[PDB]
Amino acid sequence: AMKKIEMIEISQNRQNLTAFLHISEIKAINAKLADGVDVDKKSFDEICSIVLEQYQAKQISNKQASEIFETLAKANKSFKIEKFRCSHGYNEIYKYSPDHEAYLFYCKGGQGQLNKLIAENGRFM
Repeated sequence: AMKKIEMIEISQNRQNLTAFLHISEIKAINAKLADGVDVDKKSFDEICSIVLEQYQAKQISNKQASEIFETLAKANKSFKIEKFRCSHGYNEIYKYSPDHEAYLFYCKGGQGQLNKLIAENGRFM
């Protein structure tokens, strides 16, 4: 019983992996999918797309989609790098620097400034 917001977050915060699903997991997901769908030689983004579309139209159950997304979250542990981070106790916003592989102080502000920066520059690298 995972919410669709959590399914979408799993689909959005992880890198698009290929050949990341052991055949065990691909047949287990195929058993939990509609229309003969076969997840194999399919990317992480493609599988998440398939499952979310199959879930919006009530083709698969919430428990099934949630189990599939749990298997996907277990398989794909390659998270995207967030472009910004915010420390709410210090009211500071940091920006990831590829040239330092670290988060550097960027500006002052809280969640509102963070969301404005995300809308203007993107959430991920």
